[PDB]
Amino acid sequence: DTITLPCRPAPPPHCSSNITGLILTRQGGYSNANTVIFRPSGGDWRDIARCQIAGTVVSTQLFLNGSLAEEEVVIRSEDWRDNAKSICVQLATSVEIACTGAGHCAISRAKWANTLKQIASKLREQYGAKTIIFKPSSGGDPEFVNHSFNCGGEFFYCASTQLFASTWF
Amino acid sequence: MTQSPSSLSASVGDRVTITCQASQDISNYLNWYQQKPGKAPKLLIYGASNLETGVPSRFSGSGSGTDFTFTISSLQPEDIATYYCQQYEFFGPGTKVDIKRTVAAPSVFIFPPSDEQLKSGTASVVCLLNNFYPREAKVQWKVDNALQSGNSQESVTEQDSKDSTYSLSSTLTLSKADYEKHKVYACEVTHQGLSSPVTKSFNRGE
Amino acid sequence: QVQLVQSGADVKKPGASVKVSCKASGYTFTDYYMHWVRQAPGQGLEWMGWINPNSGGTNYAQKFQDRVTMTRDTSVSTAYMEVSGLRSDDTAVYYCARIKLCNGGSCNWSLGYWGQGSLVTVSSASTKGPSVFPLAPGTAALGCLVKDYFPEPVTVSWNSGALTSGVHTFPAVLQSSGLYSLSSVVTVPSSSLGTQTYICNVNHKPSNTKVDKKVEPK
Ligand SMILES: *[C@@H]1O[C@H](CO)[C@@H](O)[C@H](O)[C@H]1NC(C)=O
Ligand SMILES: *[C@@H]1O[C@H](CO)[C@@H](O)[C@H](O)[C@H]1NC(C)=O
Repeated sequence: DTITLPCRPAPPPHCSSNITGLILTRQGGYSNANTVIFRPSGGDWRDIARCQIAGTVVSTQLFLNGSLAEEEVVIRSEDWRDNAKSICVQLATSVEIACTGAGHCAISRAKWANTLKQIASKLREQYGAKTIIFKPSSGGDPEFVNHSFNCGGEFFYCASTQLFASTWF
Repeated sequence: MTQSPSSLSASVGDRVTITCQASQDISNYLNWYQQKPGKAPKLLIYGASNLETGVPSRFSGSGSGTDFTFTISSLQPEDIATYYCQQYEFFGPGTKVDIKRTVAAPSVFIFPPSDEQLKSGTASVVCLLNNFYPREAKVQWKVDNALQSGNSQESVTEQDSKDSTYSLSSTLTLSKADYEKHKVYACEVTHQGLSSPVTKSFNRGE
Repeated sequence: QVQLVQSGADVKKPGASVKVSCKASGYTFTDYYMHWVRQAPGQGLEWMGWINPNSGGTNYAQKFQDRVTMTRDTSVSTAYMEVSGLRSDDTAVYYCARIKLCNGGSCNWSLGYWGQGSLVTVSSASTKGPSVFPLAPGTAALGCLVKDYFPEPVTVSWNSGALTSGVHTFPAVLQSSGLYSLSSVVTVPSSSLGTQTYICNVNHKPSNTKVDKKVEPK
């Protein structure tokens, strides 16, 4: 019913936001299968900055309280062929993220599964009739391997491995 | 991706053309590398047509979309290397470019086993072929006028970057006991530059 | 000024792991991603992945996913690449490389700078230092036979590098017993025999041995 994100420290309820987009990295190399793998961005604050779709919330991996697209999900990249270029996703409908104040945040599983379906449909326009698989972050530093965000003078780190574990046709 | 040809030989001053094909329209985002034996690949061309800083003008590249070309206008002997095209993470199989030149006969040397190696129970007999062309040569080991086959190993150097020749070594390995049971040790060489075979021999114990 | 200095050669057991380092100098380490590319003996080039030194993020080729770990140390501007579960087909030279800005933006994968490469051999054989024997001699040929060592490579110099012209160091051959062997020869004027001393310096870093071998006539 919901997807849970373990956070540290514990974000209070007034930190609840609307997910308005995210930023991805396409996995490189030969595929030996008709699939394309996407993970949270392996970049840094510059990939997020060139997205130009954030609002007033400093965050990695997911964009909170930002601006939404006007018609449908829009994906933008410098070079789609370049795996070292991050894929910026701007949603048309926001997805509520609610944190309980006890140390975890929750996202509707039906709403997120609807959102990834729209994203996977948009990536297939750029990469063809291939299976779209999202996987967790490949690794990195805490504030970038986790969905981290600022709220009320404090910086929180939320693991997102439950948001990126699905296969779509 | 794909590269054509897989290998080619050319004379000094010749025009060399190498073709690389991409599966998708990459515009001009193509790079070309030169890899000399024993060292890291070296970027020569970027952006399909741009030359890297310091690269001589005999190198150039062209193409756009899927079909690209790499061109050495006048081949020099230091240009012997394997050439790779590259788009993003994907490298082509490489084209190996070597040089054809005039026929050069091999100077042959034979080396008996050192008495120091005989203490370990083994004897190595060495036959040297220095600075020849073409690569094709045949080295036969003859012990008491008997052709040996199956107990020798050859090693050839990469083509010399100055004079475009090759060197070859063939090592016959026998046991010390087997070594003292024969007298005459010889290696006979057959090469295009030798009107007749050359045989370098020694007598054990001399 | 820009250089990438990698770690030496290494031998590892099948199924084990190996960790390769690559230290950067001459530029700001965090301004360029680090790429890793390998080359099997006599074969082409294969990219394994990159690492962002600002964030630690990585992107591996699917062929190496869940098998290779890339990390960095900014304080000494060094990148690391650890490959586990090694198989015989992992024997290769492992390169670190970074790009040079394209002037116009088409060179996000133009590796203009490479390290010297790290030869990693995957076998169960024991590291073994070489034995060094002389190949005793108007041109005369002489040389040194370097036999029974493992793994590769062995480096050869003559007269501490003062003798380079006429020097031919042959590629090593794997003998039937599973050990490596090579020869290094030099052609010199026959008049110099007895007057000029000829010494071949054999180095085999994997077993940490240096041999200074003077070759004399019989
Ligand atoms: C998300 O957006 C809706 C629509 O404006 C709004 O009613 C709701 O309060 C927002 N939720 C959060 C947590 O900001
Ligand atoms: C998002 O907006 C809501 C309502 O405007 C606010 O309460 C919440 O704190 C915001 N999120 C963050 C992370 O500041």
